[PDB]
Amino acid sequence: GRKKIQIQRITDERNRQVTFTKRKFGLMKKAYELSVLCDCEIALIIFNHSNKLFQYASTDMDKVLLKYTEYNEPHESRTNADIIETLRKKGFN
Amino acid sequence: GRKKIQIQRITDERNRQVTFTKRKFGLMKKAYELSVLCDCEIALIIFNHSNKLFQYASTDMDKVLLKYTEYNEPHESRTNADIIETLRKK
DNA sequence: AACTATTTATAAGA
DNA sequence: TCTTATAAATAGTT
Repeated sequence: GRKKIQIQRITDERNRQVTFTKRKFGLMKKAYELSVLCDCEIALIIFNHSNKLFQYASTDMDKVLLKYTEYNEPHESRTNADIIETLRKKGFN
Repeated sequence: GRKKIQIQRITDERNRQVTFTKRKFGLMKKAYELSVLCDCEIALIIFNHSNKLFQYASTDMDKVLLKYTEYNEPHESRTNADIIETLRKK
């Protein structure tokens, strides 16, 4: 963008809202591209800072959530901590 | 990337898994960033081509899913077809 | 398992 | 909303 920003909470409410709208779309777009390219079924659930709900599902949210409940095998599970750990360990590329 | 690619299913089993691994991480990194910048809680559930599960949540998947089931109000709900439509305008 | 040039995303502007 | 300069992700090659 016009300037480099640090990843930390945006304190200006107006800025936070504009950024949320733009970046939410960008995330759904990336989910869309991954689902099509790699034949993935994806659900994304977002609650904003006011706990308003925003959702996306490649095809069918109920289908994915149900598959999730039925899953009975160990699987990759990531949190923000894990992402940050990947970034600490990973090269600059 | 070195070249623009069409958004269509990759049939190269190998290219598919390579692309899957990198873009999965890219999506989760963008989720992380949105969660911090805008003070949001985010969950991602992915079943790959083999129906294997991969999940992310900013803090706690259990919490997000519980709150989702409780949610009563109308809210935005998008699918692939909606995104494709938005992209027609560009 | 890495690098790099390019496409794509987006921060600040309009 | 958009546009547009600039940052970030990633396709292809290694």
